[PDB]
Amino acid sequence: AKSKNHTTHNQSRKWHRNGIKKPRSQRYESLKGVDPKFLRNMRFAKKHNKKGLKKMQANNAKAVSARAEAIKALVKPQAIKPKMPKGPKLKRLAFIAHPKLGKRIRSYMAKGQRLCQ
Amino acid sequence: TNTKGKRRGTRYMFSRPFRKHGVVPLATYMRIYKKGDIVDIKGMGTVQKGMPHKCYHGKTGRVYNVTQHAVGIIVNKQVKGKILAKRINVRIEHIKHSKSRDSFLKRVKENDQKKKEAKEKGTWVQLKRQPAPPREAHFVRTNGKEPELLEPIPYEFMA
Amino acid sequence: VDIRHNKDRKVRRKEPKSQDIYLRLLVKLYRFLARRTNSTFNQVVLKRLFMSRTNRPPLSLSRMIRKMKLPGRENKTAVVVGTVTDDVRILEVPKLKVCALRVSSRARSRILKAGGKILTFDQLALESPKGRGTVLLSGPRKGREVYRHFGKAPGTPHSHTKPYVRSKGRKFERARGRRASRGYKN
Amino acid sequence: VPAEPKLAFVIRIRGINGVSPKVRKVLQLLRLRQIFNGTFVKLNKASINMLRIVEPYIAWGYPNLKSVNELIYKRGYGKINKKRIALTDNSLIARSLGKFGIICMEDLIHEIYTVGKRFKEANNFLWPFKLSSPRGGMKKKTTHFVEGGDAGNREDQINRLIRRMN
Amino acid sequence: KASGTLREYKVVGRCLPTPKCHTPPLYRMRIFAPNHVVAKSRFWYFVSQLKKMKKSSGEIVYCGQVFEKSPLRVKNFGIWLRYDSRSGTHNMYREYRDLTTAGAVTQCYRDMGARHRARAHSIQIMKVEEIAAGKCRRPAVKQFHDSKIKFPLPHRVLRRQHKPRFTTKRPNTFF
RNA sequence: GUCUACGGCCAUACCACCCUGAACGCGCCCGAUCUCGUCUGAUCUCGGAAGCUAAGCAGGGUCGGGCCUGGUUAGUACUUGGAUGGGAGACCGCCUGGGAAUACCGGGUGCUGUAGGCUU
RNA sequence: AGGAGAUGUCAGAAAAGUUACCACAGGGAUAACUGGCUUGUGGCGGCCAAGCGUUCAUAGCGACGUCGCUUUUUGAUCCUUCGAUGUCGGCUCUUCCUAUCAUUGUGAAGCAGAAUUUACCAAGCGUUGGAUUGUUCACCCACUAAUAGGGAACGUGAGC
RNA sequence: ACCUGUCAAACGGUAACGCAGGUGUCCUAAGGCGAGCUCAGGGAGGACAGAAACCUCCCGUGGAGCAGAAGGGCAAAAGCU
RNA sequence: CCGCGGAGCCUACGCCGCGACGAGUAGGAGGGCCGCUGCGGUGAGCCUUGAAGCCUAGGGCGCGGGCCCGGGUGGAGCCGC
RNA sequence: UCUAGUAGCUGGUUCCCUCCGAAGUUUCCCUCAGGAUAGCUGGCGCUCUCGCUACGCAGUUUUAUCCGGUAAAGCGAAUGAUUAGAGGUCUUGGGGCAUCUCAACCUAUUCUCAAACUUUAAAUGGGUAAGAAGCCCGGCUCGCUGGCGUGGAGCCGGGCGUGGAAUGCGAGUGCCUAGUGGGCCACUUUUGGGAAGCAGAACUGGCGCUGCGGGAUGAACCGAACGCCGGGUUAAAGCGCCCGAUGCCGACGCUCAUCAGACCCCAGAAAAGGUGUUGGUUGAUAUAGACAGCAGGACCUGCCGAAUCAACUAGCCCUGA
RNA sequence: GGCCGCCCCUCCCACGGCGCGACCGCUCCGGGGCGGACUGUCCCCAGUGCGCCCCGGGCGUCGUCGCGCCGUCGGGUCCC
Repeated sequence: AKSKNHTTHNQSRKWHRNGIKKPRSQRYESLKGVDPKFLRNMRFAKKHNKKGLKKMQANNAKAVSARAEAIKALVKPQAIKPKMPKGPKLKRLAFIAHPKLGKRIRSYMAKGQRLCQ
Repeated sequence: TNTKGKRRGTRYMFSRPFRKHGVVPLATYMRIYKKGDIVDIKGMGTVQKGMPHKCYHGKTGRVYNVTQHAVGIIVNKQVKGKILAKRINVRIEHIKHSKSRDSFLKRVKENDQKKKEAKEKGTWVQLKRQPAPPREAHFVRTNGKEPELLEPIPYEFMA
Repeated sequence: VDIRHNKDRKVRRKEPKSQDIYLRLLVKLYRFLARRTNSTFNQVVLKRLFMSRTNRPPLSLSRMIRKMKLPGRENKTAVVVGTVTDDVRILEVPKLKVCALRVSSRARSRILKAGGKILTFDQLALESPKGRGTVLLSGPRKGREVYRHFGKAPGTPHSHTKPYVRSKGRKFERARGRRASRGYKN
Repeated sequence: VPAEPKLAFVIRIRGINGVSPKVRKVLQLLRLRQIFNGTFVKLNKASINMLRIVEPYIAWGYPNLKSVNELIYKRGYGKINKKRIALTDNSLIARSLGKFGIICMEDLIHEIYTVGKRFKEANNFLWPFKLSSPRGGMKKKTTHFVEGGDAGNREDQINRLIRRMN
Repeated sequence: KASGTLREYKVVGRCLPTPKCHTPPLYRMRIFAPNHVVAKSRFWYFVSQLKKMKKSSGEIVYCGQVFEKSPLRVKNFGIWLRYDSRSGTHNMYREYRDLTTAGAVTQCYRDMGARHRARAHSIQIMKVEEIAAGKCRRPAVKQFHDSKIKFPLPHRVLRRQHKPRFTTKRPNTFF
């Protein structure tokens, strides 16, 4: 006859089995609900963006020329090949142990360890 | 079961604070809310129009629409194991700017300027926050004064 | 201990469900290429050879011409793991090098009459073992009728999804719930 | 007053039956998914408050140089391509950790012990240690250490426990 | 807490320096604990209920064991303690004879458990000092202040049972 | 050092009573033809400039009430987590963290924005 | 296309009863016995001591309060049993309990004797014949040492 | 089928033939706007006048009112005219 | 090249290596050289020198579903892929 | 014969192994032994991601920043409830008799309270943020807004990687979808009831779906979760014998019961008592002489000549039983 | 070849301690002369703080700057 009325037992366990997923975020969101008078203007603003394309291109070209001049005014430096460190023994031994920068020094050291030559 | 009334159990959450009733201060109407900024929702019982539902009191969201007297907010609400982004219209009196966002925007500013100062000075500066590190080693001087000897006090049955 | 096992087995195709021996020979060929070559093109082709027919939609001739006319795509081979169909709404066909599993007879005639070349995937391996100079195209995967019925339910406010309807007319699911004059319209 | 320690070793001392959801979550963030699993934890206010949540479930303390040596040498395994690989040669360490400057078992021990930069990478490389049952038994698994039990922060006594489980 | 054979620890601590107070006072207690880990926890238990100082706002400046100065000299110890019974809390003064201060305190914990079913968590020991023979008050301790102490060992129970476990001779307990 | 017009925060600004207020101002004040409104030119509206700081207003005062703020209460009350702790129970102790509120005792008693004056 | 006439069992069938002559599918998801938890109520005890007892709180009682025990009352609940645990009482017969009416041995008294009351060890032994009532219960008549109280599936229907 | 306070363990949600209550209406204004006022109560006075008629001054943070129950809100208000 | 030669492999639906893991009602899915009856192909299959069926303290295989062989009985059909 | 009539109801429902694995809850229903619905499950995938010869996420913390009116506390603070004295007095007050005491009112205090009270106010909670979808420059568009070169939004170029807390982890997404929709137990919180192995809730864990070691036995307790095995070691619990393991020359005490006691849930006891014994607290006496005892006067003395008396408290044991 | 092993030495750095000065900030238990308020001992009285103004003392976590002296299985591929 009589039965249980209500419970939220085991409900939180069911929810977390697949996770309480936060809503997905998109870079662009819906314009649904924002002021209709505001929508009407924004569409008119987008509609006429084609006008002034000539002014945009001329201004962008001038900036590109200016930044090209700035790049030319600067010179990219060129580094030198790393040399054998002197002081720290660990730094010197890491340089010798480097497969690329240590190849020549290792050959000289190995040629020195040769016995009965 | 209980009722589904809209203001059930809002006896204290929509009441005005003690000795703070009366006219709404006018700077609350002068706060300016743009599209994209984060606002705290806190219903005020003095104004009965545009009142947020009780489930949004204490919630924080961001402005997506601005009207003459109200603001549309995208607020996260948990519903039986799923979180959904609700859109609600709340009059200006029931919202205020959220100071957590203001603090972060300041930290971005001091970070960018510290990068510029570091590059111009040829130095390296720490920009990531770090959790409270373990206390460093230090000396504690006694100053020729012995530590005071503490001792548990006897029990006394008061009134 | 203290782990979950409901997602341990990944559900994906490791072989074609087909018994077509010719597809099985191309799978044998591109299984070798995906292993012994660092090309990610050979890996993508191998996956699509396993895939079902609904996941290999036909590619229209018009759409391939659209995608092969984009800048920098000249003198490249259009690769389709699927069928190349003819579009009668296109009247001029340029010269194209297309590799596909299947090409419809009219599409093959139009491509060959234009001066183009049709290749199979075994000739594509011999010509471009790495997949160099190719455009990997695909047909519209959600461009079939079942996807008009999927998603938010029709009787739910902002849903534009097609109901399952036996016949189309004024007397078939148009009154109550689709109209403010009959109950409601959400 | 010496600097309060920067390194902790945490051993799960409880099973997986009837664990509260918050304690369960913190334990898998510490990678203690099994009983008598151990790991090194960098000590700061973020981690310490995490260890307070799981206090009845763990026995932790401050390892010494011998403890970090025996753990890494005797039952130290690497997480190489999502596999539990025994550290038999220094090449395994160099291939996964050599970009940070760790190329041998000595570098990894120095990295864990004198915790500094790249402790996150060196410690996460180590698979959570699978320690045996403590030889000689325990006092009381269900009670804190300062009450004659097992749980909580035994600050320097953790090395006695490591000698018996490793 | 629990017990083994307790040691004495001198634990000195203080509050962390604050802009309000750059040099907070140092506080010292004598704590009897099985190990130094329990000693520091016991220090924070007392100093928090006395001086409003919590562990999170303070630090342990020092914690070392206090060795017995005359471990080969027999002494009398007075213990001032307070303990919680099943109904009420009480103040007690007790005497013990021992060679070390820590051993006398361990005797007191055993004796409180034996005579009053008091557990260690319910006991607070507030004073332990060495008492001259003339200032002792309990007859159990005073009877050993006798320069010609002399007693036999009447009825010695055979403790080496089970060593033969089956013997022809019945044991003699006179000696 | 101050005031006026418009304000922001809405008592550290309020309330009771006493003292002082230079110069501008703010007022009290004089009057009812016009504008306007009343039982009543009291209020409101309008036209003034003989007098006065008595009042409002400003500043100060009071072992002042209130208000604000800090000690104390108090690591007390309460409380997250723990135990094959205690107790017949009621309830209580301990471990691990957080941690209040009266009475009682001190300190303070508006800050300020825009524009325009006086202190010549 | 927009209003209105209504469904209150209010997401909205058009709807009176009886069955002891009854039927079916089921239910121990659910009542009417025992049993089990509980003991309010019933019953039986204890503590304090305001008074009663000529005098005197406690020989014997015991107000105002308060702590228990029992399951021979009645409730409360619905755990077991509805493809069935035969149901009130009496008759017959055995055993058990003691919270003892008598009898054996005692202690106390407001115990002079007689009679009586209070308490202890104690259930070995005994606790009847009848009028009225279906009765348990009750009541009366008459003997008696006394005519105590109860349990055992509210013992006991393939025993009546 | 609905609403108020509480239960309900300071987000939200939360049961019982739980507790305390209300509803199937009422309003051309008690809807809307503007202006001007301040309410309950109390003290002290004034012919008949008295514990309660009306007039006047003073105090009054709302202790009144806002139609329905309750909670919230409200003072040159949302109250009265 | 004074030797003229050098194991196995790879039913690719195959073979090999490394690491972690293994409870289960209701329920879902996969594999089955598990089993039954009939049909199309195939085994130059088996069988009166003994088919099916039945019995078995025999020899065995497979985690298991089951299966193969020995022996006895039987007398005309039966099985593998 | 229609007829194998219908049944939300009872009974049954046939081979093996492998992998994954629930629900008794929400809303609607002449709905309460049933359904539809969401949730929980499985299957099929698919889109991507990292690495060798990171697209992002989280039953966690930290750092910032909001939200709240429960525990507590308060009533010489509001609303209600409420005890007792004190100091003054207008008294449409009364009584005993020029009156005087009471009552009333006021003022300053005081005792005790609130789920449907509150100035104050936790712990544990809940929300948001912790960057490349960012930051900073230059330009263009607008019919919206407008003193304005205004404002707001949009769009087009350019520059800046110290990747802007800790820890851990590979993620995202579509279709189809069975069973379930009687629950029950425990710590803590909590409503009704004297209470219940009673009825009803919150949170978490568990039993149901689950065996294993221990609690003698037992759905739920304690420990721990399971492929077939060998070695080693533990948990909870134990080690007289049943029965593996104290056959330790174990340590200190307490306790004798003519109903002794003997281990979470848990399976039986209270108020009140004891000159049983053991501790402890407070007070007091005693060299002029203690307490006893031997007697007198009637509280004092002489004789013995060093500890004693009282009240209370709490352990085991005993009465209550 | 280098380092360590015992003796005058030698420089720098780090930590701790002890003094010496200089500079800075708070404070009065302070002194001296300039204006405001206070007291039922107010004309002959007695106090209270406030501005410039320089001397005296203290503290500053034991502030900053240096200078010395003492200690260290101290550090500088074990300084020269």
